Amino acid sequence: PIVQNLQGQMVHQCISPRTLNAWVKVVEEKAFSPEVIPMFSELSEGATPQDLNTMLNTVGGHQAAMQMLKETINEEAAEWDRLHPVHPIAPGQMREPRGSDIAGTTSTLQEQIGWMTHNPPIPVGEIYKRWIILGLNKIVRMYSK
Amino acid sequence: PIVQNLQGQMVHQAISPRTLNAWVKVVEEKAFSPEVIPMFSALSCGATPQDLNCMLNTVGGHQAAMQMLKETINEEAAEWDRLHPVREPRGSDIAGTTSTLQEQIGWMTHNPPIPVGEIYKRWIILGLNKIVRMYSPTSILDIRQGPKEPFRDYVDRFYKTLRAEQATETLLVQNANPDCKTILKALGPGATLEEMMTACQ
Amino acid sequence: PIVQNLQGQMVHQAISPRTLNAWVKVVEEKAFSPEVIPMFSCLSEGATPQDLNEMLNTVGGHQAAMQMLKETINEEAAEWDRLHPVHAMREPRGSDIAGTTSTLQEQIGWMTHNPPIPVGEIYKRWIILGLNKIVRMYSPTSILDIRQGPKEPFRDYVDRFYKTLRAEQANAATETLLVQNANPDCKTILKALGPGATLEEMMTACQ
Repeated sequence: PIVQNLQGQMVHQCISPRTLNAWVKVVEEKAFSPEVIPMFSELSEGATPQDLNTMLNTVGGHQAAMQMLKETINEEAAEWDRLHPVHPIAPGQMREPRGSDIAGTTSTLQEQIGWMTHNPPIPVGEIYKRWIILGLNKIVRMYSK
Repeated sequence: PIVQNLQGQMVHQAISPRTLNAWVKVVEEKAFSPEVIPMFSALSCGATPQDLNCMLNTVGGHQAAMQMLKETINEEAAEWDRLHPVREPRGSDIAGTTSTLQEQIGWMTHNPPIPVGEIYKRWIILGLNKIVRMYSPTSILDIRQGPKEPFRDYVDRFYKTLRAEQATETLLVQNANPDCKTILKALGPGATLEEMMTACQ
Repeated sequence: PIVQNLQGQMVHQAISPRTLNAWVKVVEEKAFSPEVIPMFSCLSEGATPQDLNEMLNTVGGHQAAMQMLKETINEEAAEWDRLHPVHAMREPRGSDIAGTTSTLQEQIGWMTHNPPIPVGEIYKRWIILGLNKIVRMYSPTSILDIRQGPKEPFRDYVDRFYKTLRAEQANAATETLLVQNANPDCKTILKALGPGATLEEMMTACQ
């Protein structure tokens, strides 16, 4: 995740083993009960796209659900590109992120941190987490009998 | 776990006991389930070759898998030297076998940086991939929906298996049971998984 | 360990209760299984000789094994003396590197000198040498007694074989023995694969 250092600057921090373990256990134990979603939102505070992918990829079972989630992410990525096309200039500001950059597939960790910690910040972690939550909502609804 | 937020020099934080134990436990508990790969890649965030070796060397059980891993690491080290005949890091330096911690820090924090930690992690993951494929209990060809199996459960087994062989959804539809297959054929290509799971619910 | 206190004082750290408890737990739970050696080597990363001694003293048993480690370090301490005369801050003797006759401040001085005299890393090497000897000693089974069972999957036998091998050792010979010790059917297959086969290929063939 991104965190504030002792001098109040935005820096990258490794996802803790407590965070990693908590998420894996939630998913295993709650399955796709509704309470999965708020837990995800708590666990992923300040997460980069890479961190969000870590969380999704670490889930072992429920591969039907995870495949649905990947489809929803792809849909949201496509919609992003349609609505926010990329505008050869970098004076200290970066490129415009495309859908696949927000999903962490075609962006580097360094680029994600650059976007997230910019002034003004380009919230790629929050945007990706929105897409993920959209997907999880669908899964929760489907799995409700 | 490396950071430079120290003072005079970069601070390699000795990899935490929590991290080391979590990795050992994952391997012991999960056999070589595909989720081990992301887990490793996350537990080793920014880690130096020394830290990676620590993780691998602490693994009490499953020595057969590790040796395979050792073979794959050696293969990749040899390939590195063949492509980069060379201080500049050699294959065994990237694997942490013939490099010192200080040399590793020097390369990782150099300008331009030589990310020896990330290169080594990549090689390890290459080896883990091979192991995961080995340890896949079922072929994709043997996943067919049972006459009384809910489609959700069949899809779960199907994609678990597919993940294991680290291709087409046409097989997913072809191996479904007669009723559900009939409906999936009618939905066409470009039906989403949500729509397919809804249709056979 | 080393840190830069205030302006940059080069002072000795603590060793964390979490580290010490994890180490104590490994030792109590895993006896002297070979994996304990890398684990020690990682838990003691950057340790001063005093820290290393603290870790070793906090063990909670295993008799004179430590004493065996003590013997090995004395031999190396004598070897250090042979190799380190009064050359052409002071020069470290064997007992200085082992933390018996050196002060914490001298240890820090050597470790933080330019050029640095890595007394912590040299002592750690000697400790590992002793632990390796212990592990080989505590090995309950000979490599020659790992034989694949009549109904045992090849993968399980290879797991047993390399576990034992690690203990016994800390090579062509070994892979030749691995094939020799397999059961009749899988041995037939392995012999059929020909020379130069990797362990991956051997495991695949008998799967």
